[PDB]
This record gives sequence, C-alpha cells and structure tokens, in this order.
Amino acid sequence: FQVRTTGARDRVTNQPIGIRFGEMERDALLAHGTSFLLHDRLFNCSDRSVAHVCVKCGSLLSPLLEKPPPSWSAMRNRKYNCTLCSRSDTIDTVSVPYVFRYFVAELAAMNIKVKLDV
Amino acid sequence: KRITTPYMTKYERARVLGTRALQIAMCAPVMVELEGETDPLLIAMKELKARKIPIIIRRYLPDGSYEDWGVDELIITD
Amino acid sequence: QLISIILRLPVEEYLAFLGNLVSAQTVFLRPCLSMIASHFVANFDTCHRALQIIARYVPSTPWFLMPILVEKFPFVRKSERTLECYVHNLLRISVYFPTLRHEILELIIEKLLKLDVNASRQGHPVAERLDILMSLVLSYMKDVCKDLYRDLINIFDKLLLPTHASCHVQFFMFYLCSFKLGFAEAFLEHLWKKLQDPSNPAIIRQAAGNYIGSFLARAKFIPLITVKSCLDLLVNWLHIYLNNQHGPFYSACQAVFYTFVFRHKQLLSGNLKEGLQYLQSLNFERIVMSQLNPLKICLPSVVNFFAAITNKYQTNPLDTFFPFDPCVLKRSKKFIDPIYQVWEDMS
Amino acid sequence: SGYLQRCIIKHLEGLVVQYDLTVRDSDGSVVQFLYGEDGLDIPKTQFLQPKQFPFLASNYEVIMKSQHLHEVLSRADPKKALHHFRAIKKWQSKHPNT
Amino acid sequence: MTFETSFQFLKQATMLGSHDELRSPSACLVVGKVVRGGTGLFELKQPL
Amino acid sequence: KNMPWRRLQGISFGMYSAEELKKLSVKSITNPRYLDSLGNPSANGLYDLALGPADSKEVCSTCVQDFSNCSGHLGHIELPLTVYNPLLFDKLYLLLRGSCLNCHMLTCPRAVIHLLLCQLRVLEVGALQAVYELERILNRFLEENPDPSASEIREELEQYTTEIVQNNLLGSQGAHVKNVCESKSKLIALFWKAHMNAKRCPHCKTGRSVVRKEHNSKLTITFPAGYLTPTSAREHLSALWKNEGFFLNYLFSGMDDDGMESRFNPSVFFLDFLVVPPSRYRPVNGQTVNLQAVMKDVVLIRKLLALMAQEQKLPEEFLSTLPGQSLIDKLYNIWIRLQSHVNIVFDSEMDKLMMDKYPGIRQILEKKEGLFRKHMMGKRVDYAARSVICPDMYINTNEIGIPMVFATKLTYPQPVTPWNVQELRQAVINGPNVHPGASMVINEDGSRTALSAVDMTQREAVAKQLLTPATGAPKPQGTKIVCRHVKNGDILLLNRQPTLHRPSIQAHRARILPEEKVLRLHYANCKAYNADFDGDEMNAHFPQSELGRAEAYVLACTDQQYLVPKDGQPLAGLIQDHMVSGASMTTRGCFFTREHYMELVYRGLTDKVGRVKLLSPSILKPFPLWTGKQVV
Amino acid sequence: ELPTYAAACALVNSRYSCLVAGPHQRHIALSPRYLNRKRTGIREQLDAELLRYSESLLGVPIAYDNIKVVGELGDIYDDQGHIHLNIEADFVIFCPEPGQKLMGIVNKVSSSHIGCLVHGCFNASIPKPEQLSAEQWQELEFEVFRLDSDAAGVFCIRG
Amino acid sequence: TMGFPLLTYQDRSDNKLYRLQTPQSPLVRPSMYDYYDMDNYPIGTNAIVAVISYTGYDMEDAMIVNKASWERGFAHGSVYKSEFIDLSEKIKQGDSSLVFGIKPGDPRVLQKLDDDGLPFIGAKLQYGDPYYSYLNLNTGESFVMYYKSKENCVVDNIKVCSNDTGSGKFKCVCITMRVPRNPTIGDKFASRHGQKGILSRLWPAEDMPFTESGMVPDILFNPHGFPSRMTIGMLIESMAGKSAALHGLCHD
Ligand SMILES: [Zn+2]
Ligand SMILES: [Zn+2]
Ligand SMILES: [Zn+2]
Repeated sequence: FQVRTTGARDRVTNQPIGIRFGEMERDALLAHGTSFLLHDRLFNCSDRSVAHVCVKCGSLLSPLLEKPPPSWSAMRNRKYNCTLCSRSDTIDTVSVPYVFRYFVAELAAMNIKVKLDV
Repeated sequence: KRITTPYMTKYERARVLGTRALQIAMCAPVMVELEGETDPLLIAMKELKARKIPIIIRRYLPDGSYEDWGVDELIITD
Repeated sequence: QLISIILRLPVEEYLAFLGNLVSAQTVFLRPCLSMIASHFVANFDTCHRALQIIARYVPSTPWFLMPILVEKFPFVRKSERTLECYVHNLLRISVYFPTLRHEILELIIEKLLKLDVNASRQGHPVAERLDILMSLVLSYMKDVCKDLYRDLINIFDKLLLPTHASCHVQFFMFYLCSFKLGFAEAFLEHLWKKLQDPSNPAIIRQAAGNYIGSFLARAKFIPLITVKSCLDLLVNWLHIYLNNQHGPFYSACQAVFYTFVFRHKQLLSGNLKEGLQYLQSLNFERIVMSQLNPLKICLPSVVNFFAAITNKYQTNPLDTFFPFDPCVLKRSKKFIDPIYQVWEDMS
Repeated sequence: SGYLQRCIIKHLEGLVVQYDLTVRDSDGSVVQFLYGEDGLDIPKTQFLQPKQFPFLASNYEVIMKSQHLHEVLSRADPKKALHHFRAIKKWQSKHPNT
Repeated sequence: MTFETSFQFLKQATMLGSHDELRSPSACLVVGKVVRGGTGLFELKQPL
Repeated sequence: KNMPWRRLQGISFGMYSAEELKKLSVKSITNPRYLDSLGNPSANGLYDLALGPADSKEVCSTCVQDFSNCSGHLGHIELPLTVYNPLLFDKLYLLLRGSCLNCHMLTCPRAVIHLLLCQLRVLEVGALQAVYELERILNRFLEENPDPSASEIREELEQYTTEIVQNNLLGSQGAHVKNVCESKSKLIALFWKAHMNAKRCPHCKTGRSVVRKEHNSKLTITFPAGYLTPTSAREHLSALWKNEGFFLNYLFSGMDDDGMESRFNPSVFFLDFLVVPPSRYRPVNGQTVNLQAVMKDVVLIRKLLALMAQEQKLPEEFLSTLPGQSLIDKLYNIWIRLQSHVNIVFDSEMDKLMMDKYPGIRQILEKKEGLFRKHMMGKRVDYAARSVICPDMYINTNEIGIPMVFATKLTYPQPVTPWNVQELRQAVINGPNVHPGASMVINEDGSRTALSAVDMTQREAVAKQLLTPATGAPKPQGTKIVCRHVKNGDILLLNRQPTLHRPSIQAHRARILPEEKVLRLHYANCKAYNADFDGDEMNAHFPQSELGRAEAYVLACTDQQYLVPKDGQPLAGLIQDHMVSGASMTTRGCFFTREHYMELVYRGLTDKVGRVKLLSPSILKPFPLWTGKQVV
Repeated sequence: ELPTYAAACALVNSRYSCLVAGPHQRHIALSPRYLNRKRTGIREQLDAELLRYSESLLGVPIAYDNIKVVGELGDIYDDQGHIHLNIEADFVIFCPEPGQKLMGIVNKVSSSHIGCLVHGCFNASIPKPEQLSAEQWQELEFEVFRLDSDAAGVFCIRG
Repeated sequence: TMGFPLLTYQDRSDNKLYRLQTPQSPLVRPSMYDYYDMDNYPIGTNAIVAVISYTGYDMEDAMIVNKASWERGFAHGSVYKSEFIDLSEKIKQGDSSLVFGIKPGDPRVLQKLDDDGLPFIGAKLQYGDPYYSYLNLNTGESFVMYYKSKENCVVDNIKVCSNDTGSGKFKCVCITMRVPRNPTIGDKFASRHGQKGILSRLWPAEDMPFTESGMVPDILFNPHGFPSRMTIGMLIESMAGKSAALHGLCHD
C-alpha cells in the first residue's frame, strides 16, 4: 500500500521520488473539463517552485541575488540583479514547475535561451 | 451587446462554487443566514440557490472579446 | 567591524564612547540594539540609562525597536529570573516610552496566553513562572492606575475573546476594570456590543456571553444597579428574540441563570414584598415554559442548582470553561483573596 | 494501440468548444461551425429519438419543474426562428425535388 | 516537442524563433498554467 | 502573501550569443577532476561550490544559500580552439554545399531567392493571400522581359511586399494560425531541399570549391584547379553573412526582432566555450564525464599548442604520445576529437565511434524515458494512496471504502475559520493516531508545529490557541490551517489503468471503514473502470487545495458519469445476484406480509433524512399481503 | 508620535523643503476577509507600507488621502481567493536629489558629525568638517551627494 | 498452491518455502493420486462449501469464508525467508577480516542480538531491529545491519557455513526465518476444477446460513461462477465428497 504524504524530494526535478499520476490520466481529466484538478495534481502537489525573471528580457538564469554585506545587517539590501542588464528593477516572481526550470537550464547547456513574456 | 448562452454551464458552476467556497473559507464574510454547517461547499451551494454570489464572469470569445455576465443574471438549471 | 567588538564588552567614559560610536553614521545602530538585547540575560539600570540616551538621541529608534522585541524574547524553557528581569525591564521601557506601550502590552499578553494555555489549572514549573509574571504585571497595573484601558480593550478584543478555554489572562482585565465603576461599565458595554452585533460569528458571541456571566456573577466591586440594568437589557433582548422566533439566545439565558444562581440574595429586596426585583419569578415563568427549552444545552449542575433555587424562592465546549479560583499558591494569593466571593451555593 | 490513440490525442487535444458554438483549435483555427453538424452532445442526445418521444409526452410534468421557463418571459419566443420553418416548408411546395 | 522527435521541433523553433502564445493544453502544463479547457475558458471577476 | 501574481502569456526561444552567456556565467572550471580523494567536492572543479551546492548541507559560494534556496549557477568550459555547433551543423553544411569560396555568395539562382525573401516577409505578417500572387507576378515579370541584371531587388515584387506589410500591419500577432506556419515551414523546406544543391557557380564563372561531409564531425573542402578548420570556417562564413545577411536572416528568424537588417550573427554556429549546466541539476554522473572528456582533450590541446608555439618551430595557426598521427606535428585529429566530444555532450547519435560515452541532452529530452513524457507531462504526485480493490455493496455507488491505514496518513489542509471551528478543536485533541480526525498543523507565519503523538498537554495547547492570531504581525495575511484527516464526505479521486476513456477516472466520496486494509467499490463502478477484482490495484488521489474539490463534486462525480462518451449508453448497473433477485421478487408469485415488507424497505433505504412512506396492501383480506412489485 | 495628514503636514511645500504631492498607483493583493468593509483592508495594508522605500512611489511617503481603486472589477485569479486591485493614492512624498536643500535640526556636535533632522523625523548624516577646519562651529542647509535608504521602516540621508 | 512442499526444512536453504499447516487428503480423488503417493505431500484443505448467493460481497470471482473457521485454523500457513549472508561477496572494502562479532558495550545491539553477532533463535524481528553485527578485527570497528523488511518474522534456525575445505573463517551464515502468513482479505483460493476465488469477507459464524443438521458452511460459493465456466465437476465433487465424508469412503 503506497500511501504518500510529504514525500522525499530528489535532486534533479525536486518532485516526489511517490505515486505516479501518469500521462494517460491527464487525458481523461482534460476530457472531463477539470483544468483545476489537473493543475492541482501536476503543479500544486508535485514540483512547484518560484522563479525570478527580468520582465524586460524574460530570462530565468539571469538574476543573481547578492551576498549579504559584511556590515552585518546594517542596511542589508537583499535584492536581485539581472547581470545581463545590471539593473535591479522589475525582477518579478513567477510560478513555474521546477522541471521547467530544468528545461530552461538544460537548453542553456545547448546554447538556447528562452524568453518569457511576463 | 451580449449574445452568449443565458444559462450557466457546468464549468461555470464549478469555478463559481469553488472560488466562492474559498471566498467563504479563509475567514471571509459569509453572506447567508445558516444553521451551523462546517463545509465551505455547502455554504457556497446554498448561496447559489439564493442568488447571493456576486461574481462577474468574463466569458472570453476566441478573439479576445469578453462579455461580463453576473451570476445573478445567468439562469441556473435545477 | 568595530561595533561588534565594542558592544560585547558589558562606565561613564564608555558611555561617551558609545555615544561617539552611535552618532557616527546611524545606519550601524541596527546591530547595536540587538547586541544590547542579547545582554538582557545593578547592570540593568545602566542598560536602562544607556537605552534612554540612545533612543532619545534620535527619534527613529523607538519606531525601529519593535522587531527586536519580537525576536529577542527569552524562551519559555528559560528560568524564572531571566523572564522576571526581562518583563521588569520591558515594563520600565513601557514607562519611559509613551508611544511603544501598545506593542509591549500585546507582546506580554500574547506570551502570557502561551504560558496560560500550557498550564491548564494543574491537571507546574511553567505555572509558577506564569504566577510570577502575572503578579509582576498586576503590580504594574496597580502602580500605574484611560489610554492603558484603551490598549487593554483593543488587545482583549484582538486576542482573548477569540481565545477559548482561558484561565488566567482574563484576570488582567478583571483587576483593571474593578478599580473604577466606569471601566467595568464600558467593558460591559463592549461585551454587549459584541453580543448584539449579528455580523460577528456566534462563537465570539457565546464566549462574550460566558464572559458577561462570569464577570457579573464572580465580582465584588460591581454594584447592584449595573447588574440590574445589564440583566434588564439581556432579558429585553430575549423578549426581542421571542417576539418573532438559538445559539447566543442559549448563551444569554445561561448568563442570566448563572448570574441569578451566584447572586441569589442580591436579586431579591427585603424579605417578601408584593413584587420582587424586575418581576424575576414571572420572568422565569415566561422563559422556562417556552418551547425552545434552553435548560438542555446548559450545564446540568447549574440547571439543578437553578431549579433548587427557584423551588426555594417559589456551544457546549464554549460553555464548559469558567474562570478558575484555584491557582499557584506562591504569588497569586494577595490578589485573589481580596475580591473573590464564596462558592458551593449554600443557599 | 497505445500509438494510434496517443497520436490522435495529441492532434486533437486543443479542439475545445467556444461560446460562439464553433469548434476551434488552440490558435483560433475554425474546424467546424456547429459541433458535429448540429451542435449537440453525445450523452444528452439519447432521448431525442422518436422511439423515446412517448416517454417525454407521458412524464410531461416531472420535467417541467427544472424547466419552468417555457410558459413565462425571456424564453419561449420562437417567432424569429419559426419563420424559417414556414419559409423552408413553403419553398418545398413550389420546388419538390431538389 | 512533446509529441515526437523533441530535438527537431526544438531545432526548427530555435532557427525560426517561434512563438506559441500558450493556448495549447500540452504546452500550458510544461509551464505552470491552467488549461483553456472548460474551467480555463474564462476568468473570474467581482465588483468592487 | 508572498506569492506570484505575474502570469505568462507567451514563450519564445532562440540561441544565446557568445557574449550573453559570458556574463550569465560565473566561474571557469579549468580542472579535469570532478571529485577529490578526500570526499569533498572538487576545488575549482566541476561540482565546485562556486556553482550550486553538490549536496543538501553545504552552501553555494556565489550567492550564499543552501540547496533549498538556490538554483545553481552556470559555469563555462573555455575552449582554446573553435568547434562547430552540434545543433546547427547540418544547416552549416547546407550553407557551404550551396555556396563557394571564389565569390562569397550562394550558387542558388537569384530569381527565387528574391521570391522567398519577398514571401517570408509577407508571412511574418501573415497575409497568405499573396504567397501565390508574388510568384504569379514573379513569373509574369520573368516572362515579359528576361533580366538577370536585376541583382539586389525587383521593384514590382517589392511594391506588393511593401504594400501588404505597411498596410494590414495590425495583424502581426494573428500569424500563429495553422495555415500560416504550415505555409512557412513548407516554403523553407522547399528551399533547403530544392534550391540548395551543389552546382557549378553561375556568378563567378570559375571552378567550384566543393565541400562534403562525413560522420557528422568533419568538413572537407576540395581543390578547384583538406580538412576545413572551424577557424577558417568562421573567417569564411562570416564573410558569407556580411554578403548575404539580407536573406540569410529571414530564413533564420533568430535571436531577436526576426533578424531585421542583418541581426542574426555567425556566432551561434561556432562555439569557443561550453557552458556547464548547474551542479544541482546533475546529481551525483553521466553528464559530468562528458565534460571531463572534453576538458582532458583541452588539456591535450594545450600540451600540443605549448609545443607548436616553440621559438624553434612555429607551425600553428613524445611528451604527448597518445595523439594519433605521430609523424606530422599538425594533429587535426585532436581537434576533430574535441569536436566529436562536443557532439557527445549535446547528443549520442552524432557520435558513432567513441565507446566511452553516456547519453547527452537529446536522450534526456526526447523519448518516454525523457522529460516531456516522464517528468513534464506526467508527474509523480503527492497525497495519493494505492491499494487492491475488493467487492463491496453496502456503500453507495458514489462512495469508496477507505481503510484506517490511509485515513491516518491522508491529510487535507482545512482553513481555520470562526465558522468551522469546534470540529478542528476535536481534531487536535485526538492527535495523529486516532481517527475522528487529527492533525499536523502549521502556524500563521509559516513554520510547522509538529504536535507529538505521545503527549496530550502539547496537543490541547494547540487545540485552544487555534482561532486566535497570536503572532502579532503588522499585516494579517492568512490563517492557521489544520492538516485534517480524510472524513466521510471527502472526495478521493480514483484511478484505474489503462486510463483509456473519460470514465476511467472518477471522484468517489470517502467512507472510512474501520479495521480493513483494502479499498472497496460498489459493483456498478467496476464496469466503467473495467475492473475484475482479481488483484486489480487502484490509485486514490486526494485533492489538497480547495478548487480541486468543486469539479470533484460537480464535474468528475460518479453520479453524472453514467453514460459513455462513445455513443451514450449506460455504463452503470447491477451485475449478477440482483438480476436474478429482481426477476424472482417482481414475478407475479411473490406475496410478503407486513413484517417483511417493512424490513425489505428499510434494508433498501438506510437512515434517510425523511419519513419513509409506504404503500397499501395489494391483498387486504383474508390476509394483508404485499406483492414483490410493491416493494420495488 | 504618529504621522497624520494635517493639510500635507502643515504645508511644508515651502522654502528649504523640497517635495512633491503627486498621485501614485500601487498593486493590491487583498485578503478575502474584506469583501464587505473594504476600505480598512486597503488602509491596513498601506499603513504597513509607509515611512520606508518603495518602487512605484520612489523615496518615502508621509501621508495619504483619497485611496480609491482603479476599475470596478477586481482580479480574482485562477486558483485563488486573494482578490486583486490597484489603488491610486494622493501621497505626500519627498526624496533627496543631488544638489538640493533640506531641513536641519542640530542634536550635538563632534569632530566628524553634524546631526540634522529632516522634518523632525528623518535623520541626515552630515560630516562636520569640509576638510578645511574643525574647531569653530556656531536651521541648517546642506547638500546631498548620495542617499542611504534603510531597510526596516526608517530612512536616512547621507549629507 | 501453497501446499506441504517437503519434509527436511532444516537442511534446505531455499529463498521461499510456502508451507501449509494442517493439509488434508482429498476425500474424492482419482486413482493416480495414490499411484504416485501424493499424500506424502498434500496441497490443500477440504471445505464445507455451500453454493448460495447469501451475502452481497459474493460476486465477480469472490467468495465468503466463515470467520470462526478461519480463527480455528482453516488454511493457516507459513513462508520461510532465508537470507544467505556473506561478508566478502557483498561487503568488500579491504583485508577481508570481517567476522560476525560484537564490541562489548554497544548500545545498538544490547540484549537484542546474541554475544557473537547473530540473532537469537525464536526471537521475533520487526522492521528496524538489529539483524547481524560484524567485527573488523584489524581495528575493532564493529558495524551493524538492520532488518529492512516489512513483515514480522521469527528467527527459526541459523546455520553457520564454512567453505569447501573446512578452514574458512566465521563470515558466512544463512538465517532462516518464519513468516506466519494466514488468510487475509485479498488472498486467493481455488478448487481442483480451475475456479479461482478471492477472499472478500470473513463473515461471522452466527450470521452464516446454518443447515438443518446443525452445520454452518465454511466457504460460500456464488452460483454465478458456474454458467459461463460450466464446471459440472465441482457439483459431482461436492456430492461425492459429502457422501464420502458421511460413509468413511474415498470415492473414485
Ligand atoms: Zn533582463
Ligand atoms: Zn547560488
Ligand atoms: Zn563563386
């Protein structure tokens, strides 16, 4: 009996290690017309993560949060920096799965950059 | 100028009674006199019967046009 | 980093060097108050004068001070002396800061909620720590005493009335509003407002009605005329309900019956006249003989006591809890022994 | 036959039905103007057959409690779409064979 | 890229630089998004 | 609180430039040793902590966060000599087999390059009425006067392709229709397969520098009157694009702005740096050893280039005995080995020879053991159990029996209101082993409480501080939510493989049957699931959030999934005993008496909220009797 | 001390005090417990926003009036109860620019610091000498070269 | 069929031996069953099977077993896991000095394993119990290994094995373990006429349809397993075994 709750996350694609929903069951849920049960079981339960995008460009591996300053929380900034553009503005958060952030960071090994229109 | 279905489809009823049940939960103000039940869906389904759910629905046409229907206006089937 | 080396050392020349180090581009004062707050665990009076000089040098540091009060609280597992000295220094800070008293009061009342719920009237070290902190805060309330009453009403309505099955946090309001008739009168006005408003949930209304009954039935500084007026307003609300027509109805009926049981002598004037106070026997004849039967939901010992008294005179978890007379016998003696009235319902 | 159904699924995943009752793809492309040439559903067409019309002529009042709205206002106004069924049934008495 | 031969339909969409606007049900669960199915075929408003 | 509201409304991808990734990277590796001998990750190596952390306890040395808060940082492997790009090697060969070295143009006729330039700027707008009109006017302008002297443009083609682009400009976003992308992929495919073949150069009228390709790693030029190096290929193809950038960028709508006026550069066909993926996206690996093979060959290249840069001998443009051609001091074989290792990095079918390979990114992405089928379209899910189904009939058709080995582990987060309190008060008092309901509660500001099952004071402490916002935050954003157990009305979502039609997943109301370890279904359900009771095992998905319960009541419910999508026949009935029992009860011979009719009717019904109304006798005298039709 | 409006803080749009009173629109992620009694949720969120740095309104606010919402239909998202709005608000803001004149109230005097206040609330850090002399020194006006906005609810000016 | 496999359970070291406690001989059987002496190792138990559709949990290849009869010993069994442990084929670091042993004063193995590293005999084991502890003699660093199986097992016998000469060091052992494995719900039965049932519901004995002779049944079999399967042979076997148990006969 493979009952699952707060399952352990692996290293690549930190999702349940777990019980499998399955690619053919997606099909039946789409046939019902239940987009939110499907959004729950795919996005909300397995591999939900936030991602920070520079909304002008749209890249996901372009932000770089700085280290905290050696002033020891004396005007600690803790901001994000699109070092492609050196600007610390409109780094907005989006909600994309972590396997998509592996697809973006593995097309990035293939010299392929993916814009996002936010 | 709104020419779409006068009736509330099943997917409309699902999203309305889901969001309104989360707009009953998360300590949100309940808008009907009740007897003491504890399930948000039964509250949100007894509010649909009493024409109390104030939601506007943006029924997107494929162009990008949207009509604004109120839940009060749409005839729900019995 | 120079501030971490200097501030970890703990007199007058060090205080002047501290002023020279905190003038000095005041951005760097963010770790200094945290390092002083880590040194809270004599020297405490020197810390008081130091914090006075730092926080009166610039006006932005009292507006900055409250996350340090949230974070640097010594834990519940820490001993009695540390918590006692911290609450004593925090009440001293509440003395010399007129603006920051509300944050201090809500922090102390939340922490005493967490120490009250953990000690559920003994079936024991945390109960003695609760006793020491309650006696210190009540000694503070005795030493100080309208704005204090306003802050306690606000944090009462934000914290304690949603908190069910309380045992000791309502004692602070109980000893505060017993000092003046107007404070208890405004507290009864606020409780009747929370019971009267239909937009509030019924659980809050029943907890407020239980607090109404517990305050009107177990207080000695309350006059009789205020109790008569509050019971008359409650019975008028019961008549407004029974004119056209359940939960807060039962809570108000249990509060009125609870007040009548614990004030069996004061609800009658003289030996026997042609009519008693507000026609209370005819009131019970028109309430009990209704078709709603409120005696089933109440506590059956209270119902049997009420039946015995009315014969001699011719939801449920929200109604279970009551403020408890027994406590820790270390430090809550000299507060509870003055204004407590005798139990057992002997007549 | 995992392969056939997988291919027909991923070539007909997008074809949802729109508020103007025309079946469209995931890019606005018009496939059909009425779904299935009359616009109906496959579950809800079971009792529209002439063998099951006496089930719906008896049991006539059991249905008209979720269906009160065809003796009162805002519906039951056929007079714009009933002129066509006098026109078509009038044209087919002057032109018998088409 | 999800159907078959995920390396050629990646390579053409890198050469031609293709957009999609994310209205396809296979596409909008690669990214986190509600499928425009029955309960994605509108969005939901409230007055005030 | 603290959640994204910024959505996405479109995606697009094209190649990085060689300058963009240099300032999107962080650290250069330069050390071919992926792990040390002590056990630590290697210092300035491939699992370096200057990239993402190689475990869950150590932190990153670029942004100081642990494994839970970071996402890794890109490094890069510097390449001292240029290799080809393994994605676009085929189109590079087709831009050399259709071009020549004498004149840096392409050997295609210019009667059709102008047509394709003239149409693929129309279909960028997506007019599509005039992809036949442009070839009609091309044929008419070519038949009324033959003119090969028209070298750059034609005025009669460009009048239309500047008329229907300046006019009808607002529809630059309605180009995603199937009829537009079908036509543009068709025209570009007809170009690359029909007008890009090797022919004698008609513009320079000289001999042809023929190129030819073998085993996806080697370009060889010929002699007009031989290993084509990628440095000379950069120096050749860059001149080709500086001559033909007006057309070779509307084939390649590349990096940005659809390649308008020579935007797409010859920088993506050629690579002098390999960006590594982040360290946490390759767990401790098959993809690290490909990069180590590349890096060891780079060490060999530096060993060769330190000896070819001698002040005695400088031939460039034993101590290393392991390279192949020990006769000549050139060693093109090392450089083609480096380009072959880069092919091993990006794929494993462009390699045909090297046995020390492990699969690259195509085999990670493509097939059913890939991403788009194993991890991106069907995911391993949480809050779902699996067990063997068994027959049952004294629960409803819209019901499932659930054991109390699943209702102690399957947890639903309920938002604490002042409306549904005093039920979650009892479900913190019980504690996580007792089922009227129990808990694993999380507080306001977002840390779990983890109430212990051995004590009781540390559970009533939580059971009284529930509704009170005892945090003291400046903004109230959210409430406490109690991880409630599953109770006797909740929907579980029930799955039986193969999921071949729409009633193969349904929403069944839970019913916690005590002392059991199997799931239970009514018999009407085991025809839609096509179940056979003989070891069939189902998945019991449990919707955590709250809009996963609304379609679960209204849409995915068993009650409305009575018909089949195929033709609309019923897929729910009563199977074996009941067709005999109702054929024998409702026969004309049955006659119950008054005590039995009232027992049968109340076995049929069960605790319905309502007065059970009854018929009258079919036979009133000599005995009150009820026929079996009257019970039904 | 509490910052009230009090006619734009007694009309300090005057000499040696640079500011601007312009409208600003922000983003609203509203808790759904305020679908009746709407205004106190908007001003309960905004009271946790004042007296610090932000992005839409640049420097720092001191007060606000007429907090109204643009558009009558709020944006309930897909799987969400937080109803989303956007509030226009007539803030009273001020920020130091390079080459401006500000307030000054002296606290003490040292060898390297002059402590000047900005409108009685914000602190301006000014070095005491201009590298000429540091012996004799007896409202102050100064110049701003950099700005040092703090983190938690306070604000500073490097002068 | 889980039957009686063999007689020499102690010197055999198979992976899984499915033993059936109390197997019986069939009262109705062919003559070949005795020509080969299949009563040395019989496979199943007789049962008083009624063919009635009494309950409703009794359909689509499922059946009902009396609960009292289950509690008295109907088709009780065992299953004998046997793990052959070597300390140089599985665990291999260096010097091959791995003997089973305990360091004196180890809290992991206190009163749960014996003084030599192997578990006790008769000792019940659960998930997460110590299972063997072995001692690298070169340094002294005694390890431990834990019982990583789900089911409850009882240690039955422990055989210490040398090599083929007789000079091997104490590093091989083969722990044999009983696992009881009674009929739970979801365990499958059958007959000798190819008609599987799955055990669906253990029905309490007072609820069973008792007969006119006093007897309850033992297994209830559905009359809807017959007409699509056409096993007349279960009818004649039922009459035949009833008439053989009533006469002391064994029927051909
Ligand atoms: Zn950017
Ligand atoms: Zn990092
Ligand atoms: Zn040429």
